[PDB]
Amino acid sequence: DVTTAHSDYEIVLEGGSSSWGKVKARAKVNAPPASPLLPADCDVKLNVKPLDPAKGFVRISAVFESIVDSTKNKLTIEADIANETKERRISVGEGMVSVGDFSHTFSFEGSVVNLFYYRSDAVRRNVPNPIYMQGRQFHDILMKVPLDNNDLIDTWEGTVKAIGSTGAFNDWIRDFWFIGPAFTALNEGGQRISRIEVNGLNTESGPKGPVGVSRWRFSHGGSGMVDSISRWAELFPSDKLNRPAQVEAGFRSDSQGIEVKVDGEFPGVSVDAGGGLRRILNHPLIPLVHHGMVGKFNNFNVDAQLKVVLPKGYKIRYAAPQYRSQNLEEYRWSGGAYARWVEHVCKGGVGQFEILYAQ
Amino acid sequence: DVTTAHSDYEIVLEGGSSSWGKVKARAKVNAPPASPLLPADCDVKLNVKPLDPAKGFVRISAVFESIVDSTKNKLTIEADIANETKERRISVGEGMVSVGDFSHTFSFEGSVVNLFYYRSDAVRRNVPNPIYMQGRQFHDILMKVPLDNNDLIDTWEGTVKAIGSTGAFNDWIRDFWFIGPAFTALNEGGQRISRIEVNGLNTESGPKGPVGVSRWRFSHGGSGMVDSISRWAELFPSDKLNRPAQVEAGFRSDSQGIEVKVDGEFPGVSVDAGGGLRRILNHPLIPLVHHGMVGKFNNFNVDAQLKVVLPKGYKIRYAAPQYRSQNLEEYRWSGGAYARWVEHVCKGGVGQFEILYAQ
Amino acid sequence: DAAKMRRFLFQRTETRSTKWYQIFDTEKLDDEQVVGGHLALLGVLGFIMGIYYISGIQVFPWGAPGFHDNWFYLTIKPRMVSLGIDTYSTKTADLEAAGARLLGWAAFHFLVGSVLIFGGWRHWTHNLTNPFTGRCGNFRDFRFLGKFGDVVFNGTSAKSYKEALGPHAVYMSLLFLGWGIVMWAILGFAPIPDFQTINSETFMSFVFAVIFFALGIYWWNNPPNAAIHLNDDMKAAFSVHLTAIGYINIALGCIAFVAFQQPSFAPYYKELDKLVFYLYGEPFNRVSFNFVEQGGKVISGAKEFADFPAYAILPKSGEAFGMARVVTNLIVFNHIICGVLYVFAGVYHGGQYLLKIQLNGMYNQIKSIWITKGRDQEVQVKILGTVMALCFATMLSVYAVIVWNTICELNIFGTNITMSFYWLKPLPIFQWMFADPSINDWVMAHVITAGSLFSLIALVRIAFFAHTSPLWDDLGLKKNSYSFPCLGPVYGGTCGVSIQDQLWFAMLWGIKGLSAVCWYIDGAWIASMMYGVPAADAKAWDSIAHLHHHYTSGIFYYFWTETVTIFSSSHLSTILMIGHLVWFISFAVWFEDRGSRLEGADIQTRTIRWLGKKFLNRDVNFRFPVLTISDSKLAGTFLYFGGTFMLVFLFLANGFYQTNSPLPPPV
Ligand code: BCL
Ligand code: BCL
Ligand code: BCL
Ligand code: BCL
Ligand code: BCL
Ligand code: BCL
Ligand code: CLA
Ligand SMILES: CCCCCCCCCCCCCCCC(=O)OC[C@@H](CO[C@H]1O[C@@H](CO)[C@H](O)[C@@H](O)[C@@H]1O)OC(=O)CCCCCCCCCCCCCCC
Ligand SMILES: CCCCCCCCCCCCCCCC(=O)OC[C@H](COP(=O)(O)OC[C@@H](O)CO)OC(=O)CCCCCCCCCCCCCCC
Ligand code: SF4
Ligand SMILES: [Ca+2]
Repeated sequence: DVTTAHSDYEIVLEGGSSSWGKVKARAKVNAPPASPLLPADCDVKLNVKPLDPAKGFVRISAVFESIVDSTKNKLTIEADIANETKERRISVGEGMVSVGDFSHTFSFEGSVVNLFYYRSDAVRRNVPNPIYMQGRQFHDILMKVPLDNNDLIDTWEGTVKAIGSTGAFNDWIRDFWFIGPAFTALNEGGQRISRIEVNGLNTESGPKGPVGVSRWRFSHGGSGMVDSISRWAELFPSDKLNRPAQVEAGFRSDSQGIEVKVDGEFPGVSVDAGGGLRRILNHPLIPLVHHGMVGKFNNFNVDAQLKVVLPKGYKIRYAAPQYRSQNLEEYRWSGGAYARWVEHVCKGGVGQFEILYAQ
Repeated sequence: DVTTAHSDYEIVLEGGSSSWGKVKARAKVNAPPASPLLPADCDVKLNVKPLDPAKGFVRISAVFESIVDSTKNKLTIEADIANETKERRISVGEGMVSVGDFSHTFSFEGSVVNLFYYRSDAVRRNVPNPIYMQGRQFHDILMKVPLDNNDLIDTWEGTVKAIGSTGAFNDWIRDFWFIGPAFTALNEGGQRISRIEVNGLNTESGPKGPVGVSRWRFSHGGSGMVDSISRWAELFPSDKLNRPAQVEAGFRSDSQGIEVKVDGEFPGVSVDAGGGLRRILNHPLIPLVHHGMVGKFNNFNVDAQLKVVLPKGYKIRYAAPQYRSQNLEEYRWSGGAYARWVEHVCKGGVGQFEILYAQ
Repeated sequence: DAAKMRRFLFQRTETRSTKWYQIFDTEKLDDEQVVGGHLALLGVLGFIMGIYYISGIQVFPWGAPGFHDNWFYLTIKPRMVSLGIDTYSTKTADLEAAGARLLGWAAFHFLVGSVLIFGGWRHWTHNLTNPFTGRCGNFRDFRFLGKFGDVVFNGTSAKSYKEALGPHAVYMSLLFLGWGIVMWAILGFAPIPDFQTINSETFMSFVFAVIFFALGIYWWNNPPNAAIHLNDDMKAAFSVHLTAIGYINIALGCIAFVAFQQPSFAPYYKELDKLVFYLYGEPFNRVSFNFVEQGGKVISGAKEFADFPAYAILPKSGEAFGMARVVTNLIVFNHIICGVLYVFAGVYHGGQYLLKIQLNGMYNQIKSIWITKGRDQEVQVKILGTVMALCFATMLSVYAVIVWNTICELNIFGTNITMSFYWLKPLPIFQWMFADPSINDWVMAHVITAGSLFSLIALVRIAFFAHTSPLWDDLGLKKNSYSFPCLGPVYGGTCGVSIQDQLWFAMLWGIKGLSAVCWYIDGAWIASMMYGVPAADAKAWDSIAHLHHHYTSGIFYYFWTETVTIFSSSHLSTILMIGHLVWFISFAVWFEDRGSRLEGADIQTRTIRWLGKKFLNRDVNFRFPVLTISDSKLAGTFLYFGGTFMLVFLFLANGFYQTNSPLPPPV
């Protein structure tokens, strides 16, 4: 008993020092989703616009439009993230959270600090392409949610009362923050969530209405698997943002199956590999380790095509798994080794697939 | 050359306000059990009899007759559980534990407290069927085991000595309480076991012989996945116990496979779904998440038939996956989508299968 | 008495209820009962096939006279001749030997049919117990003939329809191989691979048994995931099979027309032109008013012919009556009308399932490109929009040609046949499709094209508007049901909007292309409504266009000529009266007069009560019933469609009267 899933991929890269690449991905799967509520649909939109080159600041937006078991759910975020130093990164942004007839807005002033347990020269010299880097992240959070609704006030009153009466609030809040299967994902990616620390929970008046204010700070450590820690500099190509970059995706899910559409350009798709050779960015490990969690429930047959388009004059030096066919500057992957590697990484495997293209 | 498993299911429901349903389940599987000792066989019996309607008290019995690697093992429980309040539930009961030529009896005075981290009206309002509810449970335990055997005395002396000499007894007792793979089950269902607290370990004389007495209290938190916490009111239909209810099951296991038989009536099989529509109770999540732990070791083919029998005048308004056939009052599920959902939930999936039947 | 009276009309309503013609529906039967029912009918089919064999005997084994000719066996006689069971021989010895063979095949089909009916009762009642070994079997998991099942199916049975494909294909190769052995061992036809002999049907009976077995193993290991939603519901799969079988039947009808009159098929179909047939119901030897034949015989009376006894069916020359093509037209049309009917029902029973899902909301949950690419309302009105446009630009282009040709031939508005489309004929690329290509061939291709796109409109509407349409989404209405007559007078009225009614408008609209086939295969002229009448230029066609053959009649003059032979037969004419009687009665239930009959029935039942009480002492309450509109449109389409083609049989069975001598101009 085996079901079938069909998918198509596409990466178009520019020449020179440009790290800009266009990525398109279509997928269609015939097994039920692990979600205990169906049907669940979802559309996501990300847009990043450079504000100023010298400062390095950029404006990032995010819209989530998901209907879960006929319940409209929307989350909106608008933020200004910039590079302060090699380990610190401050973000100022506003957003809105709406579920059915309920909605509440929030404003945040936050900074994230990222440190590597060690920084040795020998590791850099002897390992040309390191994957695992051991580290920890620290978030400073100043949330500003106006208590407009009757329910908001009650959630705040209850929260303050709980803190006041329960000593174990810093610990047991991690059981709430990661609801249902989210708690299990933490151990799965080798990620440790430390106890939150409440600097202050003070109600401050605002022109509209009373504004519950929270000033908290937390930390979390990655054994190396986590990409936010292991790759802190790579997930924010702010300085390479010469023009605006957008990633647009969406998916439909129900008892019958899942339909997914993804498209968008952004920098960082191509990174230097040494000896004048360029290379597609190492696959994020967290998404694969997180999908092996739901991808191991139905035996499936893989039908995936990966069309990679390179710049004029730019030819692969090496790829494993090797491209099935080639069309001048365009190279194709389908079948054989590649549709084994897809079966590998769709079930949680993180095996390396490397493409080196030199001019 | 190819593994296969066969199964039969059956639910018969009454009309009116009755939540009474008859459930029969037969299964036969051809892969070896994960148990590192075989053959292991086991018969379980549960009977609940209402004592008085006004008090809400009920008498529950449990018998376990299991032979493990030719070692007869029996556990017997007789208890009186009643509803004190919305979050507290006191139980008074006695039981016996026999392994081979060893046996010891126990008496317990216990209460369980269940609190939800939050209780918001908007959730209730915006959600028609809530699956995940975040919570914690607290057990007050007063165990009374008479030290009749030479071994009991030694287990008690040793326990007291261990507490006296080891500071980390509250922590390292969780390594003993959950033996082999039951500890890994804790993280799997998003369930946290807090450290036990020993109120007292005092030997009190009894007419028969010295009686080691333990007064302990512990807690455990559910991210929402745990059904004891998320569904505290539903797992005890005491007030709906107009007549006695019994669940009888048993299973045989060895190198060749598992044979399982389950049958019994009890209330709570049918719950109101809104708009005058009734619905089969949401599948327990803990059993599925716990079976995905042993069900992912052998590729298998599913042969499952689910015969559902409804009351006179009662037809289904909606089901996904849809019933293969209908035959008058009864509706049948087999094959196609349903035998995909069975392969989904037998490997640990928790995907929703909903039946709505209105008069 | 109002209440009691209303309990009755309520007993005959337009709402959902159980009807006698829906008791064997897919919904109320499991997969073991479909297999059991198919087996019990094939057992009945074998019993039927064994009667078409006994009827074919001309002289019995003991040498006495047997049965007269009948149309049932005639359509199978060229096949039994092809297989050697039947032989075209003047010698009475060959006729007596042949009869023994048919009787033997009839008894054999009686035995095998009795087994399939028995094997169709136990499967139906799930009482599938081996009477020899006390142990019963399992439907879900069985060995499938023991050792054979283990080697090919790994000893396991399919648990789902997509899995049953491999085993079903393997079962087919056991029939392809089974027939290839019967032909070789019992019928003596060795597999010689040359395609002008019956021996080629044994060679390809083994090639096909190899293709299917290999194909049946590939689908056992790799079952197709296409149209997965079908595996969930029986009627979804049963309807796609019926949409597929109909195109298969139309294909069988179209190849049996090209093949049955090929030179290689001459020994079996053309060969019939040299036989004298005593068909039943044909004019017999008449006798005088005062005709009494006593023991002495032929005394005090007179009879017609005198070369045959009183009341004896007279001979009929096969060449004059065109027997060969009559049989070829009876088989080709049968598998074409049925094919068309099967396609319409596949779409109907399919949209009957599309309604069930839209109501339950499973419609948005399907992932198959077969439903997903069809749930957009904008895409629907584009598909239907092009179908309607194509149907219009082709029904008006070909009808105006036929009308213009009719006007030119009758010299209306001072126009001669010279101004008609006698120069228009199929292009040279297509000329191979036709014998003596002409305008009669250009028109027929475009009429079928227009006749398909016309009835396709009613089919695209069943597929797309089963629950809602762009108009009813506009009018804010739901099509709760597949057999609801109308919503009432509202919005200028909305009658005939359900998919069952759209099925009726596909069957009714399909009578035109279903008649362009009857007319075209009988050598009738289709380019003009009037060809061959004793009028201005009707008889000038054969020489204006230089046709090698001479068509029997034109669309209108077809009824006059073809019926000269129908009126001569006392049985073909009884069909003309019965078939017409059945057809008009459809107007009584198809016309919008359902309410009138009801108030009339009230006067009927009131008058009967009145007459019974005034004359007798008893009380006569019968409460005269009246059919419902949806129950009317049902019986209306059966009387219309069923009387329309009760008479199309007379056109095909009256003889094939196309000739090979084109007429000179009537100058
Ligand atoms: C998921 C792994 C980490 C994580 C990873 C990071 C990273 C990485 C950083 C932040 C930083 C921040 N984090 Mg954090 N953060 C986590 C958990 C949290 C939680 C929480 C609910 O527990 C909170 C309140 C915060 C809060 C914050 C903000 C103060 C700050 C900016 C967020 C923002 O603008 O998002 C915007 C809102 C969104 C919905 C964006 C979601 C984006 C997803 C995750 C990835 C999309 C990119 C896609 C793969 C490629 C797109 C290219 C296009 C050009 C965009 N973090 C977990 C533990 N956090 C940032 C910082 O340094 O501030 C100084 C930052 O760089
Ligand atoms: C399994 C998930 C939870 C759990 C869930 C609950 C629930 C739920 C409640 C109890 C409550 C109690 N728990 Mg506790 N409890 C757990 C761990 C423990 C441990 C331990 C060894 O660590 C101990 C000593 C206890 C002790 C106790 C008792 C003081 C008390 C009554 C138990 C009883 O009578 O069982 C009877 C003995 C048995 C063997 C029964 C086993 C039943 C199984 C688990 C389910 C059977 C029902 C079946 C699905 C449907 C049957 C319908 C028929 C009509 C019966 N709990 C874990 C952490 N506990 C109860 C209380 O509130 O008391 C006031 C109660 O309602
Ligand atoms: C005639 C024009 C349509 C047609 C229109 C209808 C209509 C209208 C109805 C059905 C219904 C049925 N159809 Mg249909 N159906 C046709 C062709 C077929 C064929 C085929 C021979 O290929 C089959 C196997 C079926 C199968 C079936 C069943 C799923 C169902 C109940 C049958 C029954 O009880 O009959 C009656 C049982 C008998 C013993 C009487 C004799 C029937 C003989 C054996 C022929 C069977 C097919 C015939 C059309 C059945 C209906 C006869 C009515 C007088 C219309 N249809 C064609 C395509 N079908 C019903 C249903 O529930 O649909 C959802 C229904 O209301
Ligand atoms: C099965 C139900 C009935 C039955 C009903 C019929 C019917 C109905 C007919 C005959 C006819 C015949 N039968 Mg009988 N017959 C039965 C049992 C038998 C048995 C036996 C082994 O018991 C034998 C030896 C015969 C013998 C014969 C011959 C005398 C004769 C010609 C058969 C033929 O051409 O087969 C060739 C057979 C095959 C190649 C087998 C496979 C057929 C395949 C599966 C389907 C073809 C159509 C397919 C859909 C085409 C498109 C391709 C698609 C993509 C799938 N019958 C039982 C009792 N019999 C025929 C006749 O008299 O003609 C005048 C005829 O039409
Ligand atoms: C033409 C014959 C009909 C048929 C008519 C019968 C008859 C007759 C009998 C059964 C009975 C049985 N049927 Mg049935 N049945 C058919 C199709 C099937 C199919 C299938 C989907 O292919 C299956 C799984 C079954 C299942 C079963 C068995 C489990 C059961 C066994 C008792 C017995 O005597 O068994 C012997 C059979 C088996 C142990 C099963 C394995 C062998 C095969 C499948 C048996 C059917 C005949 C075989 C296919 C014929 C030759 C086909 C060649 C291609 C020419 N049948 C075939 C097509 N069925 C029995 C019953 O109802 O008893 C009261 C019985 O005697
Ligand atoms: C002068 C053009 C004539 C015509 C003359 C021919 C000829 C000649 C032949 C066919 C043949 C065919 N015709 Mg024609 N055909 C016309 C219009 C149509 C229409 C249509 C509704 O638009 C359809 C569906 C068909 C269908 C078909 C197929 C059965 C077959 C396909 C090959 C073909 O056309 O080759 C040749 C096609 C062309 C030379 C050009 C086709 C132009 C397209 C198809 C549309 C024409 C314009 C349109 C009709 C404008 C009318 C609008 C109205 C005023 C509203 N024809 C017009 C009226 N047709 C062949 C066959 O086998 O006949 C038996 C053949 O030999
Ligand atoms: C032969 C065809 C025929 C027959 C017999 C009838 C008969 C009848 N019609 Mg109908 N009708 C017909 C065709 C026919 N109609 C058509 C084509 C239409 C469409 C325009 C209508 C539209 C229609 C409407 C709108 C109404 C009726 C009504 C009536 C009834 C009122 C007359 C009455 O009481 O006695 C009339 C006299 C007789 C019936 C004597 C019997 C005549 C023969 C012997 C009947 C038996 C022959 C029959 C054809 C056998 C069938 C054989 C089979 C092979 C087909 C009557 C039962 C009215 C009514 O009350 O409805 C119940 C009514 O409101 N007629
Ligand atoms: C429900 C609505 C539909 C009803 C059902 C219609 C299905 C039938 C499907 C049409 C087939 C008819 C079948 C009988 C086969 C038969 O006749 O084949 C032979 C041959 C002539 O043979 C000789 O016939 C003599 C009789 O007079 C002559 O004198 C002589 O000169 C000539 O050589 O006919 C063609 O070539 C067939 C023409 C029609 C051409 C088909 C064009 C259709 C193709 C294009 C698209 C159509 C579909 C559009 C989408 C719906
Ligand atoms: C003193 C007062 C006088 C009134 C007393 C008596 C009044 C008249 C009542 C009897 C005369 C009516 C006789 C016919 C009158 C007549 O013609 O009525 C036409 C009739 C319409 O019926 P209604 O729904 O009007 O109901 C009439 C009843 O109320 C009877 O009065 O048409 C049909 O029933 C369709 C055929 C159904 C079957 C469809 C089968 C399709 C395939 C065909 C295969 C062969 C057909 C054979 C099938 C049977
Ligand atoms: S006459 Fe019949 S179809 Fe017309 S509106 Fe009335 S009920 Fe509807
Ligand atoms: Ca004729």
